[PDB]
Amino acid sequence: PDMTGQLVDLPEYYSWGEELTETQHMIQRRIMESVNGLKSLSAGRVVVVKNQEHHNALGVILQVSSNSTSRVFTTLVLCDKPLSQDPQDRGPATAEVPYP
Amino acid sequence: GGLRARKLEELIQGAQCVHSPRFPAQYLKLRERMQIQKEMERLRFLLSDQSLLLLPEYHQRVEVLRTLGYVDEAGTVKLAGRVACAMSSHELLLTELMFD
Amino acid sequence: KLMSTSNTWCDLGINYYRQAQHLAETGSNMNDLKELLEKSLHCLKKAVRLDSNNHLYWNALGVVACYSGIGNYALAQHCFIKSIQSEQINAVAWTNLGVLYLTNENIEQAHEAFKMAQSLDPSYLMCWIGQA
Repeated sequence: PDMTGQLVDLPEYYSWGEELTETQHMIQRRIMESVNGLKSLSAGRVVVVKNQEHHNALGVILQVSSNSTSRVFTTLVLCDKPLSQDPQDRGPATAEVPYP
Repeated sequence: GGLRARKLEELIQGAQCVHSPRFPAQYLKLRERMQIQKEMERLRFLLSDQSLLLLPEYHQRVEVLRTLGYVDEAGTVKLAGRVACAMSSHELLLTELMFD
Repeated sequence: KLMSTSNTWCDLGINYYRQAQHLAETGSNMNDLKELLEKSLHCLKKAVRLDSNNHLYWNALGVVACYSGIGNYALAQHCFIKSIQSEQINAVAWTNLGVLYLTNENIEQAHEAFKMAQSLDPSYLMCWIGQA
């Protein structure tokens, strides 16, 4: 490619985008790794859920299982009401870049 | 980590690539090249010598040998080394007793 | 005459060296054996140029070059160094440098050369005698 001009910072931006996520994941660990997170995680807690299903959809945890080893969260998460019933319409799309 | 994240977020919210015509293609191609280059780097390390668990202990042993007079710089055996070579047991102590 | 190889050239040079040595050692003459020594050098140099990657030929040239009748010490040092470079496991060449330095009042550096020689071969006689 040719990056002279409007694209000069194209590689460096990428690094800035990636490291934050790595840091965020580490920061995310420094959230669950703490004894205080293990105390806060209970009923009456709202969390932002990030997976393939929910993309930063707001959800509220109803309860945390007493067995704190396999912490499975029964959680109410908002998603679009499904106007379909067939998995065949789902297909791979453009990889969502982390934008500013 | 949080302060570096804050600075990266501040810089990212001013990026010039976000306004470029060719932001997705070049950027994804850079993603691909860096990922492949990184996997190559790890692969080369797996075939190298630093992977060896005991390499630092070998280095420390060579230093202990060279501090006594048994090995020249850059590892060539001296006369004391060849004496402790052809000895049954307690090579270091026995050759030290002999020289003393 | 009938099979021209390097080893025979080197051996012929050493033989001429021995003949000159015997003539001098009986005090029978001096300066009337010059042609014999030049012939020995000619043969040894021919052997070295025929195959210049053999420690033996360089070492033989060095020993002959420093004989009392020739007395060319610079060439001798050059030859011993080349012999050492050709094959690192070489007690003979190191001990020959030790002798060369020791006769020219250089006790320290000769001591170093002898030390290297015995480090490479603990049961070589000349290095131990030089140390004594």
